[PDB]
Amino acid sequence: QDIDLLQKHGINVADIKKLKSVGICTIKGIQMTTRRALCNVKGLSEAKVDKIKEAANKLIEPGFLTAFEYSEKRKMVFHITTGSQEFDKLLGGGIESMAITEAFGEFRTGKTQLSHTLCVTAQLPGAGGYPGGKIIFIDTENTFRPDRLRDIADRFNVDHDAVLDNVLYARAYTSEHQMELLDYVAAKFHEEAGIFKLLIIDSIMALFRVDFSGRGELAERQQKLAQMLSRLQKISEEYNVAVFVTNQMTADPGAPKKPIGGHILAHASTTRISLRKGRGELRIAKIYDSPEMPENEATFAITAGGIGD
Amino acid sequence: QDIDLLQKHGINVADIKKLKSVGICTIKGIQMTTRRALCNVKGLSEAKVDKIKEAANKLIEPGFLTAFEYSEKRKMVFHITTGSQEFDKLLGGGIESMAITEAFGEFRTGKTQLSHTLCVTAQLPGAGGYPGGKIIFIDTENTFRPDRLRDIADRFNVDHDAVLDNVLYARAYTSEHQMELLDYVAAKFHEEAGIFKLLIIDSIMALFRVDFSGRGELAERQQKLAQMLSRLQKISEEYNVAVFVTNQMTADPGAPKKPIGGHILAHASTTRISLRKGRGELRIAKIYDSPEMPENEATFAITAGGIGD
Amino acid sequence: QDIDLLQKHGINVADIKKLKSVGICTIKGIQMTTRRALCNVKGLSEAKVDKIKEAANKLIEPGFLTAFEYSEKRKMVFHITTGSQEFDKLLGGGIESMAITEAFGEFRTGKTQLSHTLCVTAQLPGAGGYPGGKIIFIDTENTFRPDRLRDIADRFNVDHDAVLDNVLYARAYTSEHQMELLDYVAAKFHEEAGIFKLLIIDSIMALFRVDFSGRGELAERQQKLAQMLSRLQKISEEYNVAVFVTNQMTADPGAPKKPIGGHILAHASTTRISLRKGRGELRIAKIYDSPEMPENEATFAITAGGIGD
DNA sequence: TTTTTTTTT
DNA sequence: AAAAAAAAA
Ligand SMILES: Nc1ncnc2c1ncn2[C@@H]1O[C@H](COP(=O)(O)OP(=O)(O)NP(=O)(O)O)[C@@H](O)[C@H]1O
Ligand SMILES: Nc1ncnc2c1ncn2[C@@H]1O[C@H](COP(=O)(O)OP(=O)(O)NP(=O)(O)O)[C@@H](O)[C@H]1O
Ligand SMILES: Nc1ncnc2c1ncn2[C@@H]1O[C@H](COP(=O)(O)OP(=O)(O)NP(=O)(O)O)[C@@H](O)[C@H]1O
Ligand SMILES: [Ca+2]
Ligand SMILES: [Ca+2]
Ligand SMILES: [Ca+2]
Repeated sequence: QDIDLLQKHGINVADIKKLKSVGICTIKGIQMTTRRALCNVKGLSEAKVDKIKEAANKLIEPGFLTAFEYSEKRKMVFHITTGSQEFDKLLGGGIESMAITEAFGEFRTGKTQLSHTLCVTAQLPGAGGYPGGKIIFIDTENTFRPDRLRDIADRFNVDHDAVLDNVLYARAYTSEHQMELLDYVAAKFHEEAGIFKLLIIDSIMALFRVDFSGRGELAERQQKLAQMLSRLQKISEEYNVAVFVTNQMTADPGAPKKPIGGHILAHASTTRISLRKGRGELRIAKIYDSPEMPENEATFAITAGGIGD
Repeated sequence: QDIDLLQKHGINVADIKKLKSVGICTIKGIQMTTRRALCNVKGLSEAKVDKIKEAANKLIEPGFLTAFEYSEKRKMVFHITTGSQEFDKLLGGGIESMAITEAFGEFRTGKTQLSHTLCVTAQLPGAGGYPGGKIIFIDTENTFRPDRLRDIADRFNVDHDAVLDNVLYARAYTSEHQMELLDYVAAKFHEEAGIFKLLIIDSIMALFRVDFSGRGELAERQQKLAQMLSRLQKISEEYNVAVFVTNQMTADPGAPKKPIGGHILAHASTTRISLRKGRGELRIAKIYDSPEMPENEATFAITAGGIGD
Repeated sequence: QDIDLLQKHGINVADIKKLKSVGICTIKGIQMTTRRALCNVKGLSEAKVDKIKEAANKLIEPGFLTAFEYSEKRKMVFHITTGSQEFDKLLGGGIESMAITEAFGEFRTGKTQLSHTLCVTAQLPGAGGYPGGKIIFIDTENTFRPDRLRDIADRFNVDHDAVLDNVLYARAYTSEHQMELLDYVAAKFHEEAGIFKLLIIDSIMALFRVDFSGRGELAERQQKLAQMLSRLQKISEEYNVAVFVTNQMTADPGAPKKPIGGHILAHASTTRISLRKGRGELRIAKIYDSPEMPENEATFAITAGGIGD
């Protein structure tokens, strides 16, 4: 899986450790970089980069899979449950495995309570043979109270010390620190192959809407957000992990609410779960922009223990 | 149809297998390449390429067809239906057969639901004697859930295993991998003559808007998109297949929405179908830039089963 | 903690006093500024700012803390009590230490009486080993009667002259004077390290709702309020101090009351305490938007001596 | 050719 | 039941 199949196929050793300096560590990682962004890396020409692409092209089929073959090749995908069976039948078993899942709400709709539940119920063996693994959590506002994890872990009856161990944690401080933090994500997914299951970014747009002005720096903002969302799509298919992201809302005095991000974020997201408030601690959850499931509604219970019924 | 009529017309055998190395496999394929791009191929001079163009020019008429002759010669064209009779009377029978058809929407307007329907209703014998054939699908975002094909195939009452067999599938990963994937398309159209009917690119501009910067690399981007769209126009007339492409949108703070691509994509496209959202699961479809049909509107129903009424 | 670790790591002396001119005085302060807002400062290029970010990156771990490590690293946080044990069991021990706490009421609900109590009960050694320290108070309406502090200090039996000494005071006059007053806050937190515990802004939105018009200058107002609230989040984690803010209310003729600020203020606030009036001098306090504590209610007594039972 | 922001009473 | 303004690559 890692880059040593090219040594027996016409590539010497003096560039394998030079390609590993930028972040490329997988054979499919060479399939995902352009030939123009392999020259501006630190010390390679145009004459010797052509013989790397023909070296990698013999290892994977450059052909056309039949749709019957892709049906079995779409059995890598797991479905990570939420904590309530009314929210998983809505989503269709849980969260997808090679995709980006969005969720947005007003202000008290339970976004990080949905995030804090997933830090517990992804370490548990669910349906379909999903084994469970460790969890990357990139917090961005402040909200990673870890004693709330010890409050949800008791209703699933798991040990306290062995549920606070599989959650790796790192806080971003600005918009570019959120982008340079994805390099250590791709390394930790790669050096320990097969024991990571999801990646949670607590809010993508909580730092872009503050580090940029209004109409002046709008075009640089969406051209920097698109470079980040495409990198997350490649990470979620390199190592087959789920991605769950949340974002906030804004008003509309031109005509009520709508999520921020624009058309860049709405297109690059696979599923979007709207969230609003009901009576007491019930919450209503709709479905926006799903490839498979239709638009229905469900109900929550944000109790001590995350999401319930 | 293939290149062996030149052997009896002054061309030896030592270049026929040398022209087949680049991709030229048809007599009309020599009519579509320049005399300047036949020298930079791998091993031919200027003195021996002149005697190939005079060898091919005696086989097809270098004259002027009367418009009465071209009327019968425009009876190769079929029309592939959508799934609703309100959307085919708008388009004028369905999708054109020697052309490029575009469709763009906001984010939930049902673009890949329109694409997933065409993977089923092109294997069915429709009106005008259209027999039905296999389907090339080039996905670019992630969205080729094949179990949705088993959900539309039941409302047309066809067998499940014989509808998952005629869909060949390949995913592009970068912008140049999307261009080098068209070589295997032209070979698979050629080696099995007459059993392919359409080609679907899921999004052209979902990879160009991310692999290029703003005003810096704008001119290289549109000069690489124009090389791809012209290649698709030649493929759609070599083997007489339909081309259906989709693309996304952007805002306009200078003055609402407009499709990306610029003037290169709007000129090289034959028909453009705008798509917006109505109440519930109704959608409204307009017509932009059609050579034949006027500007009208229709209505959809994106149910389990693709497009309905 | 201050910026002298870079002198032994490839940074000369000619920019350390030039970075101190804008406000950057801590090693983590370089972790919180962008690379784009380090060029427009007064005299630095793009070629010499790259070697500052690599100089600071070796000092702190650019890695991933385990959640067991972050549990001990969340023991910096203290909890500043209010004055009644019914309001601290509701909040969960008191006010948070790395967060922004909001409180809103109708007009007589006791917002500045809640603020005037905190100027006294933060100089007292409470539970959990909280030592007590000095207090920054940014008043914005007019309401900092200091003889009310001598009325609450007697029920805690502390000396009068040594409770009027630890309260530094400054009044803002317009919206931008409220923003330029935070520069002297960050300097006074830095030059006397470890003897400041909270920062009180008396009202954020008492000056934004008057210096701006209706729908005309709405977008500039929320784009200037978001620049201020993010700066307060960084201050509250640079030096580990609490932030307590209050704001007012408005009606709703479209359909009763709701707090001003919009979705910018509701998202950037960590905890919100609603306040209403009961019979006599009892007041009722609810909880809006808390990461840890559920929605319950309590009771007050605004007597001579601040908040009681 | 590119790119959406923001509730008041 | 009514009210709009914002630009740089
Ligand atoms: N232990 C708990 N038991 C019950 N409800 C709780 C508990 N902790 C928090 N809540 C509720 O959960 C809600 C807060 O959810 P939260 O995860 O903060 O959503 P949020 O949208 O991220 N808030 P914000 O990030 O500011 O927009 C509030 O209604 C709290 O009252
Ligand atoms: N089985 C189904 N029944 C009914 N509606 C469905 C079904 N599956 C998906 N939908 C709806 O179809 C819409 C999604 O259409 P889609 O094909 O994703 O358009 P799209 O523009 O390609 N989305 P995107 O590519 O991100 O822009 C959503 O409104 C879904 O709720
Ligand atoms: N010495 C005192 N003893 C008891 N109650 C007092 C005393 N001084 C003031 N109050 C009460 O405190 C209340 C005013 O508290 P205050 O914190 O000023 O509310 P407020 O919300 O700030 N008013 P405003 O700023 O205009 O919204 C009134 O009900 C007064 O009667
Ligand atoms: Ca939150
Ligand atoms: Ca799609
Ligand atoms: Ca007051």
